[PDB]
Amino acid sequence: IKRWERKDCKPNSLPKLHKMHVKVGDTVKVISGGEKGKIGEISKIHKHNSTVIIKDLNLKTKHVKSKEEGEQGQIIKIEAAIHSSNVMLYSKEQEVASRVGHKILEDGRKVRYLIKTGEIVDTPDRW
Amino acid sequence: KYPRRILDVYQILQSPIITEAAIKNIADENSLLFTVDVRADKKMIREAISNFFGVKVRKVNTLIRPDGTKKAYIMLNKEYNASELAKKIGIF
Amino acid sequence: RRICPFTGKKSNKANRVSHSNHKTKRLQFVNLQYKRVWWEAGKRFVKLRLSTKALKTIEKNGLDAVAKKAGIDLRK
Amino acid sequence: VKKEDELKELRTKTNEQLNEEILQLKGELFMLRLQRSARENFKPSDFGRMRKRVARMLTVKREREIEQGVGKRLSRKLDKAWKRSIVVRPPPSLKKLQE
Amino acid sequence: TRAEVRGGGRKPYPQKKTGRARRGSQRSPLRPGGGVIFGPKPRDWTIKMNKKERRLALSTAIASAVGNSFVVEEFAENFEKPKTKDFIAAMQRWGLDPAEKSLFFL
RNA sequence: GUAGAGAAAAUGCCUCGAGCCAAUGUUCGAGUACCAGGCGCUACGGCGCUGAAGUAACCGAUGCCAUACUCCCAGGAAAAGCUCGAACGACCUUCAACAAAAGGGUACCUGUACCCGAAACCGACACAGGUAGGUAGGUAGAGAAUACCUAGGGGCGCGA
RNA sequence: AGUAACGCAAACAUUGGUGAGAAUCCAAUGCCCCGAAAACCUAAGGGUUCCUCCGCAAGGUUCGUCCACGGAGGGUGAGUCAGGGCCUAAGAUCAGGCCGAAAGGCGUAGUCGAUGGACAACAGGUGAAUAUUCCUGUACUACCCCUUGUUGGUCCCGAGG
RNA sequence: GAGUUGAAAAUAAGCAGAGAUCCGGAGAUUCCCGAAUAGGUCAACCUUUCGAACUUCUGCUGAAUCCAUGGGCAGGCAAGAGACAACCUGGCGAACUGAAACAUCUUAGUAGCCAGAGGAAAAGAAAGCAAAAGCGAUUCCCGUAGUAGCGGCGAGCGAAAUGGGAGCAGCCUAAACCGUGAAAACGGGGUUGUGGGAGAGCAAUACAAGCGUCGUGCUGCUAGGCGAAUCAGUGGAGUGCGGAACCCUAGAUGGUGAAAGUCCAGUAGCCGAAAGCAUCACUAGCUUAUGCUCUGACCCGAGUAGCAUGGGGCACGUGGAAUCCCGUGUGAAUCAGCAAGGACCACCUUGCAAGGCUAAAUACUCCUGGGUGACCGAUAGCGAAGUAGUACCGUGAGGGA
Ligand SMILES: [Mg+2]
Ligand SMILES: [Mg+2]
Ligand SMILES: [Mg+2]
Ligand SMILES: [Mg+2]
Ligand SMILES: [Mg+2]
Ligand SMILES: [Mg+2]
Ligand SMILES: [Mg+2]
Ligand SMILES: [Mg+2]
Ligand SMILES: [Mg+2]
Ligand SMILES: [Mg+2]
Ligand SMILES: [Mg+2]
Ligand SMILES: [Mg+2]
Ligand SMILES: [Mg+2]
Ligand SMILES: [Mg+2]
Ligand SMILES: [Mg+2]
Ligand SMILES: [Mg+2]
Ligand SMILES: [Mg+2]
Ligand SMILES: [Mg+2]
Ligand SMILES: [Mg+2]
Ligand SMILES: [Mg+2]
Ligand SMILES: [Mg+2]
Ligand SMILES: [Mg+2]
Ligand SMILES: [Mg+2]
Ligand SMILES: [Mg+2]
Ligand SMILES: [Mg+2]
Ligand SMILES: [Mg+2]
Ligand SMILES: [Mg+2]
Ligand SMILES: [Mg+2]
Ligand SMILES: [Mg+2]
Ligand SMILES: [Mg+2]
Ligand SMILES: [Mg+2]
Ligand SMILES: [Mg+2]
Ligand SMILES: [Mg+2]
Ligand SMILES: [Mg+2]
Ligand SMILES: [Mg+2]
Ligand SMILES: [Mg+2]
Ligand SMILES: [Mg+2]
Ligand SMILES: [Mg+2]
Ligand SMILES: [Mg+2]
Ligand SMILES: [Mg+2]
Ligand SMILES: [Mg+2]
Ligand SMILES: [Mg+2]
Ligand SMILES: [Mg+2]
Ligand SMILES: [Mg+2]
Ligand SMILES: [Mg+2]
Ligand SMILES: [Mg+2]
Ligand SMILES: [Mg+2]
Ligand SMILES: [Mg+2]
Ligand SMILES: [Mg+2]
Ligand SMILES: [Mg+2]
Ligand SMILES: [Mg+2]
Ligand SMILES: [Mg+2]
Ligand SMILES: [Mg+2]
Ligand SMILES: [Mg+2]
Ligand SMILES: [Mg+2]
Ligand SMILES: [Mg+2]
Repeated sequence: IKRWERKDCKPNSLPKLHKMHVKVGDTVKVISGGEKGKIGEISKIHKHNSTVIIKDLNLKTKHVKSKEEGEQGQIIKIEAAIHSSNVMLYSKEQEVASRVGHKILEDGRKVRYLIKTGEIVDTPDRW
Repeated sequence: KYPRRILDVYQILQSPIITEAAIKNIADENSLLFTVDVRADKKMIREAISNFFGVKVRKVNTLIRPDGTKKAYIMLNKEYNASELAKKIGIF
Repeated sequence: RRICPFTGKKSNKANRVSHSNHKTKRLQFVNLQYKRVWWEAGKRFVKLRLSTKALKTIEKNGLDAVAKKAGIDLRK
Repeated sequence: VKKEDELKELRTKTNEQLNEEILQLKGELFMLRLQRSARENFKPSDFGRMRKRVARMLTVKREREIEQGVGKRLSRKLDKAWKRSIVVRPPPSLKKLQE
Repeated sequence: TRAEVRGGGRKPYPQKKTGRARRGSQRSPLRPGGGVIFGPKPRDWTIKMNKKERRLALSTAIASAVGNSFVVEEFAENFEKPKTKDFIAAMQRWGLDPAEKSLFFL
């Protein structure tokens, strides 16, 4: 790792965090990149660099070495991360990706919606 | 009536030592090994073991490591047995 | 110290001027004196140090007025 | 969940119940320090569970003295005198285990 | 400068009995990390120019742009609220291009 | 023991007292402990049994008796512990305090490794150097010189 | 210039073993050196170099399987040894006090301050690295308890030492 | 407002829409050294009767010595101590240098040392400038002006008034007298310069000015939220290219595999504070507070001014040398008076010393937030873009990659 690319830290020894527009499990669509025009659910989030990992997208062959002497290694295919600005939320019942908005409901809970279509994303009790 | 210094009595004993020599010392001398605070004393350690496990202490010997960490040899009376007390803790 | 406790008098910077206008530093000290001064109230002397210019003040205004202006009690 | 109820119970107890309860923890931490050395089955979260539960008690004990009007200089004297008259005892976990 | 740079002051080695070029301070301009000879400082670049020259320079400039200029009527009442879209449409109807530069003096 | 400002001390007076001084030595400590050697085992490390004799004479210290004695001029620390004892003053008290023998019980902090006539300190070096003090064997010898040896440690960090 | 030198003229030698690899590491035998030291303790100082396992990039004036090097883990046990909890010299500080543009200087008791005084332990054994420190045996110092007696003591103060 | 237990992955266990982690306000704890302050000490340790030492404050007790002083005892989160880049004030106070030497002179009241204090400090409410006309506290800038002058008349040093701007604020005491007290002293009274107070006698004295502690709101700061507009192709990646659209009170920035108004965070604009701070407004109610005659009687800050002598500093080097400030020694006057107006006298004008406080304009950056660079881009830029004042050197100060 390169010494200067470490995540910048606040005076309280904690890292400086970014604001995102995604969550774990949300279905999205890649805007640009090598995996352009594909859909998948987000598995993990990396707030310190605004990168996200989607299942079965942006994978690379890793040559795992044989830590044990009794056997040899293998060539595993591991998933990598993508910058969140290169993806967009996606809806299945319309097949149209759009940006994100925010609207208050009658109950008083703030939620986000798709601007073009108009559905709600963060339905309650999903984790 | 006063002690020498004032601090947490429950911090006087951090943890025991687990070495082939320490375990060898339990059976030969009826002793026990314990890492202790730098500000500790033989009196507080003698009073300490008397209260935790309810056993008598024949003698206490101590030393300070080069790293600034104090060690404590604790020889119990022959009436009790350090090996029996060792199994109560979990270490042999 | 060479300070007069009563009047605050002290020495000053002064140069010794030669015929060639050469100037070396010096200090014009104060004419301080150790003396026993009478105090009419308690009817006793007091040991202290003051300048001759301050003696004329006590001789004129009286001791109780001078020492009060300086801000000192005679009883120590 | 263990934040509104934990503090509420302690704010109702008297000082003596709070005092003696701390002595149980300080000795109970010692058993956890033993299990850490023996590599037995111990929960690392118990170190934080108990260490934080002491601070909540000394926190409330201080606040009750603010009501009485105690200063910082005086409170430290009473804290030391309480440690001068301290006496170690076995924890409950040793009594349930010692047989 | 060599006086403002940190360090220096001491003579590193004596003037003679050493087979090397003389030296006065390590923080000299002829060594790295040393002073700067006649380097820049915070300057007041302001100069003076007569008013009638500056006014004449301004008049003759506008008198040259007559072939590429014109006049319009007031339009303050036609904008009841700010809207860049209508403002651009007005320039298109007046014969302008928003891509190029322009100037409204009022 | 006694007199005087006067307990002790000091000074003066009176009186008892042939014995005293201490390195060494005797005995216990001191056991078949330690020990040569022997009997068996082996992964050769030591282990396990066994284990005799354990005295005298001569030489003789720079060490002990020893601030023992003699001589000399340059005339050779202080305080506390310890011991004796009245008054004045202060604190405390019928044991809760002082004092005597035996027995029993209890027992603070730090240093402790390793090098130290040196490769580890001091000399910029794994430098032909400097570094207070203690222990002081055998033959020849006046001798801690010198030569050859013991214990023990070394053959000097490029070689042919 | 692949030149000078590789740090004394106490001296190495063989066999066998280890290993990818040995004049250089280990052992054995023999030879030779120091032996008022080139021996064993120890003060100051250094500050983990000490012990075991692994490794050989760099460091070693060659080599290297080795090392005061590198990595990992472990290691220093005291009522009696040394110092402090007792005393004081040289000397340094100094309550008040005296002096002095300032800082501060002089200075009394007092207090610090071992290079001194005072104060209680030895033998043997155990052994990866410590022991007058741990174990065995036999002693010592201080305090307390116990048993009688005494029943005013403890500091200050005086004197001896 | 959804994932987290630092940098910093991994491991082992937890917390979390019953709202964690995180972000702000007010609080708690805060080991040892260090002003260090229970005593001692070779800083981060020791001994301890367990104590904020000493000075100050509040009490008690009451040496020589009657009152007192000095001690002694106790109380008291108990005022002060120390630290702090530069600027500022005060005290001590250089030399190289320049004069082509050098002593008068200059460098210079600079540097540095010590002490003190604030966000500014200091100065400051005419015993003043001025000149026959007038100004009306202090400070700063322009300008007067490198002028008038000073000067071994050498080097060199260097004003002020008038004028133009920034910024504007004026107040409290001593004394006469009246009461209270043995005195000291307390209260009232009074505070000014074409002279004013006291004193008496008349009046009518003080509502509208300046203050303003309970607290109540206004506006900002200390966490945040809402927030418009794009698709495909270009063979590592498209923000670029070509082509076709859109928003704009938003084309400020940064990031995104490659340069973005329309991908992300955001910006314009709008909304938002329990608690704390600040700027304003309001509010107690005590509050400082308004004028005409009579008097040349009583007061106008004393060892002071002034003089003699020895010096300093004022642009001004003793010069005709005033004005201002000190050591020694002498030593006035009280409005019918005193000082100043560049020796001094006379006349006139101006002003009222010897008591004190006071905001703004001004100077500085170890720092904080925002913004901008014809500033540097690893020999540069802060010495330092990595465990830099580290490694290393030195007994140490200190030097220093
Ligand atoms: Mg020890
Ligand atoms: Mg001069
Ligand atoms: Mg310089
Ligand atoms: Mg210099
Ligand atoms: Mg530079
Ligand atoms: Mg007698
Ligand atoms: Mg040892
Ligand atoms: Mg040793
Ligand atoms: Mg030696
Ligand atoms: Mg040597
Ligand atoms: Mg050398
Ligand atoms: Mg011999
Ligand atoms: Mg010899
Ligand atoms: Mg020989
Ligand atoms: Mg050799
Ligand atoms: Mg060598
Ligand atoms: Mg050699
Ligand atoms: Mg040649
Ligand atoms: Mg040759
Ligand atoms: Mg050579
Ligand atoms: Mg050669
Ligand atoms: Mg020889
Ligand atoms: Mg070794
Ligand atoms: Mg190598
Ligand atoms: Mg080599
Ligand atoms: Mg090593
Ligand atoms: Mg001893
Ligand atoms: Mg003093
Ligand atoms: Mg003295
Ligand atoms: Mg002493
Ligand atoms: Mg000694
Ligand atoms: Mg001792
Ligand atoms: Mg050893
Ligand atoms: Mg202290
Ligand atoms: Mg001190
Ligand atoms: Mg305070
Ligand atoms: Mg201070
Ligand atoms: Mg000069
Ligand atoms: Mg010259
Ligand atoms: Mg010249
Ligand atoms: Mg300040
Ligand atoms: Mg301000
Ligand atoms: Mg200001
Ligand atoms: Mg001021
Ligand atoms: Mg002032
Ligand atoms: Mg009055
Ligand atoms: Mg947007
Ligand atoms: Mg595109
Ligand atoms: Mg905004
Ligand atoms: Mg006046
Ligand atoms: Mg003059
Ligand atoms: Mg005059
Ligand atoms: Mg005139
Ligand atoms: Mg005037
Ligand atoms: Mg640089
Ligand atoms: Mg480059």
